[PDB]
Amino acid sequence: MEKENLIIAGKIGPEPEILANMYKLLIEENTSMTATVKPNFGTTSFLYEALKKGDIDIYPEFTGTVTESLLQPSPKVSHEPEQVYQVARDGIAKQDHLAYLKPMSYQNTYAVAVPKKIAQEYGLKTISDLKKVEGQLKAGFTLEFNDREDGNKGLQSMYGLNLNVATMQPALRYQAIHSGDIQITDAYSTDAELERYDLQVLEDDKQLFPPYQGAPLMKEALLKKHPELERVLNTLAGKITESQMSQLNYQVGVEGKSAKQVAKEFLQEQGLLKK
Ligand SMILES: C[N+](C)(C)[C@@H](Cc1c[nH]c(=S)[nH]1)C(=O)O
Repeated sequence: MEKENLIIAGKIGPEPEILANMYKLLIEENTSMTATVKPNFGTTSFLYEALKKGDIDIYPEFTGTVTESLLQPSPKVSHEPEQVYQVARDGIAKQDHLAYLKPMSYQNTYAVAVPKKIAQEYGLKTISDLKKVEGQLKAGFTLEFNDREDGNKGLQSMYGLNLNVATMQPALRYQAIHSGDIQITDAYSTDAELERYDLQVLEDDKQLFPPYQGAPLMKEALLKKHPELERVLNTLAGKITESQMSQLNYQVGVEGKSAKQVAKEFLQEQGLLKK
């Protein structure tokens, strides 16, 4: 009896796909449940609305994104990642009755990024330094980063930056910065393209960006129905360095390895999955 099947969705990129396959591998080995991974399912609002609607069951959400985008009104949080997790976990349970499991170790932040040659040429070390050259350089940003208070709106409001911005599809912005259509983009800190393309990350000197650590987000009612999901997925909690996650993103995203295979090999190596 009772092989219930779980929809596990990613945001856009190798990393949510890798994390979703990690959830699927853990759930299938350790529970009576199957999982289906939905790669590139959405951006943050679509995953969040789909999770509330029951059109998906689990996706990885990140701690500053719960506080900054999902919680309304957004709370004023410290820059300590542990405190930022507890605010995100308690807030989203209160607001929406989502259960937000314990975060992994690594942070994947938004990172205002330029070519290394561009930072050398224009004296750019911090995000404040872009105010020197905000009429000399063009940015390409993801639409959600433009849409987000901790994104380009934060670049305006906290930094006073009015960048010349083209909106980009997320899968195209790294190639645009690498080819030279743009000179600034909203990198993600564990993205393999940062090292691959010799991008240098501008320092967040006013600290616009909160901590972002990933964790499973699910409805409380699913976790009431399947309380073993908490023990099983919290295997990942406090685990996976930034350097480990970047290499997994390289394996899927750059070497074109399948995300289930990269996920399963990592968890086996890490002692978290069989064989
Ligand atoms: C991890 N992150 C860098 C903090 C972002 C990345 C992201 C936002 N939208 C999509 S798609 N990806 C997020 O998940 O909110």
